Amino acid sequence: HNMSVKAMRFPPKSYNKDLESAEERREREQQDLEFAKEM
Amino acid sequence: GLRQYYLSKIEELQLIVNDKSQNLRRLQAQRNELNAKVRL
Amino acid sequence: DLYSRYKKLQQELEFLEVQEEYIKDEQKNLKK
Amino acid sequence: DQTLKMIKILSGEMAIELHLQFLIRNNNTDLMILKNTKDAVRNSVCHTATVIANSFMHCGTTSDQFLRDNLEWLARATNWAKFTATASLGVIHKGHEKEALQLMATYLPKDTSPGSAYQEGGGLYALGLIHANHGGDIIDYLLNQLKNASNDIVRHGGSLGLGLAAMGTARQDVYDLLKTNLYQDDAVTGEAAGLALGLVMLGSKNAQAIEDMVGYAQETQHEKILRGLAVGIALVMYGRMEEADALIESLCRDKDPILRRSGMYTVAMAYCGSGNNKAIRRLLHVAVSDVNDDVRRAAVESLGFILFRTPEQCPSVVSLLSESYNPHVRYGAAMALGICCAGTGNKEAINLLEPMTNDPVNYVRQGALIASALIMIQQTEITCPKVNQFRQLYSKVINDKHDDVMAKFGAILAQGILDAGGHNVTISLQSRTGHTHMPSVVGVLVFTQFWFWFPLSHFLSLAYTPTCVIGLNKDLKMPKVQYKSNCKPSTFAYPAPLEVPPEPNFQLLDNPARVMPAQLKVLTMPETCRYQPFKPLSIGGIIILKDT
Amino acid sequence: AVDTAEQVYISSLALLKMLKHGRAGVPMEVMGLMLGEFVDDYTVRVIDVFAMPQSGTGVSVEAVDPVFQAKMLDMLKQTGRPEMVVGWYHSHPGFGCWLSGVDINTQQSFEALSERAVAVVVDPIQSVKGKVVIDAFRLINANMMVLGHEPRQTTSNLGHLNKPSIQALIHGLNRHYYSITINYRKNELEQKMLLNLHKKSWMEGLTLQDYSEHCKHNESVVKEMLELAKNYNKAVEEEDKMTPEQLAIKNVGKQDPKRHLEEHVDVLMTSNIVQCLAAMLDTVVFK
Ligand SMILES: [Zn+2]
Repeated sequence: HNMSVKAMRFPPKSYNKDLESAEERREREQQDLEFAKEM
Repeated sequence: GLRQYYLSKIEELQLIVNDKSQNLRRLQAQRNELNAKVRL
Repeated sequence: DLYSRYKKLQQELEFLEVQEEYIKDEQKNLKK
Repeated sequence: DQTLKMIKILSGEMAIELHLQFLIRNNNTDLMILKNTKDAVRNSVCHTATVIANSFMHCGTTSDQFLRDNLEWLARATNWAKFTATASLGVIHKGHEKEALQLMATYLPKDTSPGSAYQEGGGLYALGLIHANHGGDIIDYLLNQLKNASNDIVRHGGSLGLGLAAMGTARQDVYDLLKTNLYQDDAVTGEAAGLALGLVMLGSKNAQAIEDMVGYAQETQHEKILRGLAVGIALVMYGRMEEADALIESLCRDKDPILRRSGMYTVAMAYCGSGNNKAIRRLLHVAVSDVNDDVRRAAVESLGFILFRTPEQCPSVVSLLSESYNPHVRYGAAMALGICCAGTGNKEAINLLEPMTNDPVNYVRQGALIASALIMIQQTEITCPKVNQFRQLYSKVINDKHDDVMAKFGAILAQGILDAGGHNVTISLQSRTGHTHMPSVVGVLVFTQFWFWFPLSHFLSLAYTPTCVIGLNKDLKMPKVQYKSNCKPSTFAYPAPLEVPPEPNFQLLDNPARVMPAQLKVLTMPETCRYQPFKPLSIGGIIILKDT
Repeated sequence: AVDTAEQVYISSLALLKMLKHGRAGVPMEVMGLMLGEFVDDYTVRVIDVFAMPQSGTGVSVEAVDPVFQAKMLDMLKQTGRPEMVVGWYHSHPGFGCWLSGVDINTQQSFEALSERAVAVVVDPIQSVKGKVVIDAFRLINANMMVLGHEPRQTTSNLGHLNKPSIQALIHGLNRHYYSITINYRKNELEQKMLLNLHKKSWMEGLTLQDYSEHCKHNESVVKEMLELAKNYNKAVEEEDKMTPEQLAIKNVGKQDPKRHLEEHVDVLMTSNIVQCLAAMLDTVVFK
């Protein structure tokens, strides 16, 4: 089992960008949220 | 004996560089996937 | 030069040694 | 002569008023930039942002038209913006004895006496700014007014200015009135005495003064008194490599996170540029372990201060830590690049700083702009193409209404950083000899702490350094040298503002002539001039140029 | 003036008082008093909190009984040490944190006595472990709002660090009051005496855990683990098939043998090894 765990460390690659949500959709969420608090 | 002596260390240190570098490249991606899980 | 070719190359063995200990620390710290 | 020799080489005023001569003869700035930043009229930080920005881009040039353009918008904000206003004048008049009292003749505390005691209070601050490392009448004139004054509304300026001028001297009497400034048990004198208390004792390791400081910083209830001393006990020890380790371990052991943070500053200052193992294990180890975010931010911002000797290694390890879970480690990571590779236009470091502004946290978006400013000063489009890629970016984030004031504060700060001194001053934590420039080191470490005091990072004029050769034949006489260069003249590129409403490589250069440190090797010696250098020309600054 | 860098130090006990009294009377906006130790223009400290009994049926912040805060103020005065009334609180049950129109009036009665009274909001229901939602506020001047003058003169990078909730932005938030950053005063002495005193098993692992039914329960997992292993002889056989994201969207109605299997393997493992070793220490220790 443990060698099938140590030998399972060769596929992990190309995990580059972990985008949280967005930037522009966060800005429009701030705009529409500011409008909803403005109402 | 500077040829047979001093050049006999560059041939050896590089072997540690090659596989410990590989272990580092394994282990930092190892952390990477988990870090993406944390932020996500 | 050849004299710097060994000292400046074990310099990155000292620089190389710390990092596996570092990811060793973050390995548990991201779990907890 | 040889009797006058110690005056010529130990006062060194023929670099002070001669680089001041280089600043009054060399000034390449803009009004249109501050007209573009004029648009944000509001009672936010923006007033202090602009009036610290023109002081950042007018260091030692004595140009009073960007301040003398108005008095209403300048004097609009109050109670600390006037403290910052009377603060900002000394960097503009830096390195000049005469125009210190006579222009501040309005700003004596007993001539006008207005309702603003900070406008008349923070003057001695600016006198300390002009005469930093110039101990004279500034000591006693900024000492006897400190014997008898009001509370910590002038005592900030006289205390910080007095320790600033008496920085690293151990005159022991400024230490005496810094003891009676220390034991006031006052949260507002904690900033006044905590920093200068280390400044006069720089590198001194007076362990009884250590005992007074860490003995006093254990029982007070306030935190600014716990914070000025936190940098002061870091500042008493400087480059010792082993001699602090009991104190480093002692501050790190205590439950106080501010004191552990101070231990991180102290191990940062005891290993300046030193790639040591004992520092890099536990200094980086804590950055894993500890639970306060402040000690983590200083814990990662120690790395460039201990590793600015080789800037090739910090982008290899701090890129690994720009993706931390917390924006504190993500923030001090970016400032760790910003203190590491700021002397060069490191393409790898700009490559790492590129997605840093994309983060949804405002202050790490800010520190991306600070490090993005420090990476590329006096670098015009040929060292790296991202300069004009970012000139549109700071304007892009400053001309928005819907951005954060804290986010754009790194941009309005980054303008005065980026266009500092008319592209005539620069940062250098490093001499050509291999020795560091310790007032630039203390100036950039103190420049980190704009967090808990905004004009605390006004202490940056000790980091602004020239890149200019100066020819000379006697004690005084200017020669008339006209040498040239050889390599690509597009390296001699200028800011050149656009102002919207066949290739010569022979750059003829006078004695007040700026030159890039990359351009120190591409020049040509004067071979046919009457003046010919006895020295092999390798460094800038001031050199002999023998009349042949 | 203030510098939006107030940094309220509080306690370790007062938060426990806030959650207990705010929790036991949950649907009503309960309240009480905050007897702290006042310090400078910058910081303020509150070490102790005593609640107030209600007025009647009805969710409100209500009024105060200065008889009750008088004698209650003099109660610990004769026994412990005097302190100063530094603030007060109420309890939104399931709301978040803001100032209501009812809250701002009784706030306005309390800032008139001392200008550095503190309006404290707790919400002990939207808290799980690393959550307390103790966003304490205090009024800002509507006079200066009519002046259009932007208040509070930021001199430190300590205020705009936390990001405000959209519900407080719907409410007063930045038109009537202001936010305050806090922390927690800890020592060594309490941390150990809670850490060593919370969940300590006494002599439990030195038992045998139902010696007839340990192996019987071990059967009682394996018996259905057989047919779950038949499901593991079922679910492998649709590989080399339609695009295993389809094998992700499709397994949302029926259980997989994989995760369910490695569950039971761990359960039988830790079930058996602990009873195995704990069975064997007693043979040596007991004769
Ligand atoms: Zn309420």
